[PDB]
Amino acid sequence: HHPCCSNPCQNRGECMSTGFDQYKCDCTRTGFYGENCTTPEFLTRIKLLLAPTPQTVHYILTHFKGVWNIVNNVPFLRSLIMKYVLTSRPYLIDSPPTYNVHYGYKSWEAFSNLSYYTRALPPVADDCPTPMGVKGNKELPDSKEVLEKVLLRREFIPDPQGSNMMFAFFAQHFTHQFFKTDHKRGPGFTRGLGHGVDLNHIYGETLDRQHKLRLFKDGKLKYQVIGGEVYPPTVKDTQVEMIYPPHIPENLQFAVGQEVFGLVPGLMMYATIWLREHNRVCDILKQEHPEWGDEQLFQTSRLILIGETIKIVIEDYVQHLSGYHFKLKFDPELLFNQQFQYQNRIASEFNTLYHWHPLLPDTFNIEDQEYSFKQFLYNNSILLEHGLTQFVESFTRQIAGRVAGGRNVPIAVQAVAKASIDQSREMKYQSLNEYRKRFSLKPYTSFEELTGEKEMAAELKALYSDIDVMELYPALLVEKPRPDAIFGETMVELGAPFSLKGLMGNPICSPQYWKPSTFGGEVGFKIINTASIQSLICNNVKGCPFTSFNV
Amino acid sequence: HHPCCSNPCQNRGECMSTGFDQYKCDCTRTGFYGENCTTPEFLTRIKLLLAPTPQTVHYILTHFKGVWNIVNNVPFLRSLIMKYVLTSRPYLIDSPPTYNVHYGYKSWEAFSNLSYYTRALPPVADDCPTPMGVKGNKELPDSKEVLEKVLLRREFIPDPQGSNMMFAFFAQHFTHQFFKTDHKRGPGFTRGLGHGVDLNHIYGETLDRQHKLRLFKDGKLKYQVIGGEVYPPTVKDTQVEMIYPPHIPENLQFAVGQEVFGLVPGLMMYATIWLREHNRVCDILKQEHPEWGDEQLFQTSRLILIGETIKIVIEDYVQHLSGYHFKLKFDPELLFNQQFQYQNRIASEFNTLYHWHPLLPDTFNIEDQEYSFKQFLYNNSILLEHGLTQFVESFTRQIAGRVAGGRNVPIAVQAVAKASIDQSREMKYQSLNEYRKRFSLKPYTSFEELTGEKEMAAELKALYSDIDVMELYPALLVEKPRPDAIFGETMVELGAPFSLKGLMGNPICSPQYWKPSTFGGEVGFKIINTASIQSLICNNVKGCPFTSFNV
Ligand code: COH
Ligand code: COH
Ligand SMILES: *[C@@H]1O[C@H](CO)[C@@H](O[C@@H]2O[C@H](CO)[C@@H](O[C@H]3O[C@H](CO)[C@@H](O)[C@H](O)[C@@H]3O)[C@H](O)[C@H]2NC(C)=O)[C@H](O)[C@H]1NC(C)=O
Ligand SMILES: *[C@@H]1O[C@H](CO)[C@@H](O[C@@H]2O[C@H](CO)[C@@H](O)[C@H](O)[C@H]2NC(C)=O)[C@H](O)[C@H]1NC(C)=O
Ligand SMILES: CCCCCCCCO[C@@H]1O[C@H](CO)[C@@H](O)[C@H](O)[C@H]1O
Ligand SMILES: *[C@@H]1O[C@H](CO)[C@@H](O)[C@H](O)[C@H]1NC(C)=O
Ligand SMILES: *[C@@H]1O[C@H](CO)[C@@H](O)[C@H](O)[C@H]1NC(C)=O
Ligand SMILES: *[C@@H]1O[C@H](CO)[C@@H](O)[C@H](O)[C@H]1NC(C)=O
Ligand SMILES: *[C@@H]1O[C@H](CO)[C@@H](O)[C@H](O)[C@H]1NC(C)=O
Repeated sequence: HHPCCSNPCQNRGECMSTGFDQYKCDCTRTGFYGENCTTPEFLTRIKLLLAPTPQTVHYILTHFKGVWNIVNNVPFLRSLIMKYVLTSRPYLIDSPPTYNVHYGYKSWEAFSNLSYYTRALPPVADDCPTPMGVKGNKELPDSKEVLEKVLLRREFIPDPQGSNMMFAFFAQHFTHQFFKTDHKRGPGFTRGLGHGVDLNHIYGETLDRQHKLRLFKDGKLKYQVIGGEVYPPTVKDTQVEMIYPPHIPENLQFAVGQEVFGLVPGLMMYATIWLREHNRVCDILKQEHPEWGDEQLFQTSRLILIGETIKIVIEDYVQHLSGYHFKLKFDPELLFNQQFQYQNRIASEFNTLYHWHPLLPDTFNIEDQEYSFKQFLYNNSILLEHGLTQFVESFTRQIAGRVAGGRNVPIAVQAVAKASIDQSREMKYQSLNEYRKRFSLKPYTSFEELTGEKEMAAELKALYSDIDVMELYPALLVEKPRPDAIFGETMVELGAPFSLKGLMGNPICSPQYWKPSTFGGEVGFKIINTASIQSLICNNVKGCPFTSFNV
Repeated sequence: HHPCCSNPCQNRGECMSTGFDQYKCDCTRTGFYGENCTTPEFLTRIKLLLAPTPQTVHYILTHFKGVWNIVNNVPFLRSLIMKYVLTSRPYLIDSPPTYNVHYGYKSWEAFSNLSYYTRALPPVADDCPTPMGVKGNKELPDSKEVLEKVLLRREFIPDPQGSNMMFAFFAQHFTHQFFKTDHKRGPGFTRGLGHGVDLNHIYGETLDRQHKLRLFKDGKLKYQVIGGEVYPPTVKDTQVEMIYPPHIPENLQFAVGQEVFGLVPGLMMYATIWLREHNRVCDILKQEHPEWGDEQLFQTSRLILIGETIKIVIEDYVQHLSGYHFKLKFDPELLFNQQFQYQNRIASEFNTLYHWHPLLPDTFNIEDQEYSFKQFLYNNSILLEHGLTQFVESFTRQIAGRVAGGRNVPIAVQAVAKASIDQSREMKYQSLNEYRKRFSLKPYTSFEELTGEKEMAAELKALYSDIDVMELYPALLVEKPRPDAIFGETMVELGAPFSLKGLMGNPICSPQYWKPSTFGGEVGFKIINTASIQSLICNNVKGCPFTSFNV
């Protein structure tokens, strides 16, 4: 079999076969050397003696409230710290990207073909004796058994951080602009050729689709008016392809950028909100530029909304997730004097870890009603019946589920959870511990260490036998969460670098774009720099209801 | 009309309309301020007093041979000097890219749509009172009249730098991998979506075309053997679409990566050489890795050949063009500690300036024959009759024409030269002096300063009236060349930043790629770092004839 099946090279050394039975490790710029890149240089010995654990840094940021409250009000000191946050792991993510599902070695095909998700770790070779390489049994445990024993929700477990349905649906809506799996090709392929925050889920992936969604007046998007309320246009009006079950009336077939957002009313809520925001900014821009035509109005509005999204994701969304007392800051200027690549390629593992199914509740509580999954799915009548105001007020109140900790995946999306496991194996993912080592984390030595618990650990032990063959996705869901937190260590240490790269890597954060002129002047620029989840709702939802990502 | 038509904003200031008759300049990070970004900051005033002129820096590099002899011999000093050259133009090139032919303002459509050539300067607005903005006459002079008076060749003017036909064909062959104009869409569109050195002119732009050219054995490309010599395969055998007149016999319809390379036997010479090189590398890699399969052998050979190209282009091709005594060096490690973006977008103006038609001779002298343009075009039988060895020996001896200095464009390519003028006007190029300021050059004050001569200057004066509305492309060809050089100032100061950006911006120059393991190990790595135009011919041409870019 392939000589690199056992993953011999440590510390991000690259493995290469030098024969049918022999491998070689490339230790270039790893800070290590030797046969397996395990012998540290003297400079490396120093760095390792002084590096604080991710648990220690998380403790500092989640304590000393009074101290951070002082820091958060000193602009110079806040910028300085946010600068460190953005640069404290400069080479975790490969940029330009390297491997994908079909290429465990670098190639021009892997680099140039945007239809692939990139890969943080190369796939396990096809001719390996065991699924994870050389360790474990001939076959991984039945994903059905893994699902039923440690993943499926018995009693509902609420998020201790108090995440609400506004947060859960925002997560779904935001991430599904760059998580668009091409199931015609396979789980390792994407339809999001932009590989980042381009707002294609609002404006459409292609120019053809964009032009069918546009009004071509005042730079605005097409819309309809139902009971005095502005909603997205219909499929019949725009000829925009949407995914709907056949029993859906044509007047309820709303057409938006993402073809699947008709699936859940929670997604149509944000789709409506963002559509209103686009047309709202067009009104502002037209007032600043009476001389501007439709095209420039539309494009500038798009850039501003891209800016608003990144602004919100960092200062409201990630801020809520982090649980830090330190106020994160969106400020591209912090990276101008730094080594940073303004480009991004979406990783397959970034998609996999973002399968936050436990976040979903048992029922969707709107106003006085408690809708089941069956009642809720593809039912935009619920949105028209209650309205955006009631949706926001209700979803702000309803708490979401805890992602880590185990046994909190709702029975409704059972097949989806099993698919995440199965497709991970299909894409030949390496084990949990390989991904932890890849992200400078210590490998788990036992299942009890992984779960911080005894019952599920024993279950996992009987299933996997070895901790070194434990899979990444199920581990993320059963991992011992941080104190009163929604996630475990692995989720954060993998998720965060992928996120900030995907946000700061946007071209509008590059120095030639980050100017008032790019956004139509100081007015358009300030729209971005003052944006929040609250203002987004206040400006576009009648009554201006209060909202947040916490209950 | 548009308020920015006069191009009021100086020093990379960005212009924006604020009313129907008012503009505003954005002087962000320009080092200037004021209404037109013309008032310099104090720190900026210092840098201006110290900055040496492009003429001065060129004088230093083309003189003091003894001082450069010492530098080239000591690797520490050579790397030090080359490091300065690679970082002398910090933000000359917008990366990520900005404008294109349809967008004179930053937009997501301009950034994400790879089918566009990007633009260093935005196009003149449609409703401007004159072709160049506000200056000049209602209409630019007739392009035929411009062509015939100052561009068309009277007597053949040989390049005083001694460039040969090996150079001229290498330039054409190499640059036509990223200069692939999509004439269906327009002159501002490209078919080279890789936007750089991907060797698509060898392997094909699309995976479909690539798979038709591949042998799928040992990683090699398909080929045929005629008279014991290795040539590319035919159109009939591969089903690869090529451009050939109907009368071309089946066996002379060679199939290569680029559809147009059958046009001239000089291009097929290099196409044949690179085809042999790929298969040669396959043989090397197969010996190193008996265990490797066809796919990995192909992909790794492609990465190696990409590296060879960049290596050769820098240390032989650009080295020749420069006329420097300093030996330019290809070493990606010199940028590892710098703020460099590993990405590229091909500029339309980079394409325009590379229309080096005057390079072409009156006849193509091979062995004892002197072929006319009519006889040379689409005639691969010439290549077979004389063979590769005679081609190299002959083209090494035949001198090419001078590009600058005026009146040296062969009448055979008359329509091509005029098309360069016409299409520049279609794409609404700004004037020569606007492009000189864009690249930190002093605007020409007269046509005599431009040509360093009186006769052509007088003809240009009558045709254009104002030096500030002189066009970019005709200026490059009539510009006063550097002393005993092939180019003028404007050609070098624009061409060099575009070239090095496209060469070093390649992903294989990034730290994660620039490793031995990427290229199959130290053996494959060495092939790149020892590559030369001489070694390319020596390894793949029978008899190993001497070759060079100078006669
Ligand atoms: C992050 C939060 C989140 C939420 C709130 C959420 C809420 C819901 C939801 C609510 C009613 C339903 C019915 C589903 C059901 C699905 N989800 Co999500 N999912 C989420 C994260 C994801 C992600 C990320 C993907 C990958 C999308 C892709 O690759 O196209 C996903 C994919 C899916 C798929 C694709 C099937 C497959 O084989 O991959 C289904 C079905 N699911 N999910
Ligand atoms: C760099 C040196 C170089 C050389 C030696 C060269 C030599 C020759 C040559 C020799 C026998 C012939 C027949 C041509 C003929 C052509 N060249 Co060039 N060309 C060169 C650089 C270019 C460039 C650059 C373009 C534009 C690329 C594009 O967009 O396709 C070009 C475009 C063309 C076109 C496109 C048609 C149009 O509408 O512009 C033709 C025809 N040509 N050229
Ligand atoms: C990159 O930009 C290209 C130029 O803008 C663009 O090509 C253009 O595509 C549009 C839509 O696909 C075509 O316009 C279409 O509009 C009518 C609607 O009334 C259709 O019915 C027509 O069939 C027509 O195709 C433009 O004709 C076309 N322009 C050119 C010069 O090709 C590309 O699609 C853009 N690329 C991406 C990936 O978006
Ligand atoms: C990116 O890679 C995919 C998968 O290799 C390519 O899709 C294949 O395209 C060929 C056409 O040459 C088809 O015959 C195959 O059926 C396709 N495979 C799949 C799984 O869809 C795709 O063409 C590549 N993209 C580019 C731009 O080359
Ligand atoms: C509290 C709801 C039951 C949780 C018990 C976890 C074990 C569930 O067990 C499984 O549940 C699936 C869906 O109910 C069924 O399709 C399977 O037949 C069943 O084996
Ligand atoms: C490297 O790892 C292999 C296991 O893959 C092991 O057999 C070998 O002893 C290791 N070498 C060193 C020097 O530790
Ligand atoms: C859709 O929601 C409405 C409430 O607005 C409800 O009356 C109806 O039964 C739902 N449809 C399904 C199929 O559950
Ligand atoms: C700016 O340029 C305009 C020409 O467009 C000129 O009239 C004006 O005086 C300039 N202003 C300054 C402050 O230089
Ligand atoms: C092609 O080249 C051959 C020499 O090999 C010459 O005899 C022939 O006339 C050429 N064809 C044309 C059409 O000029």
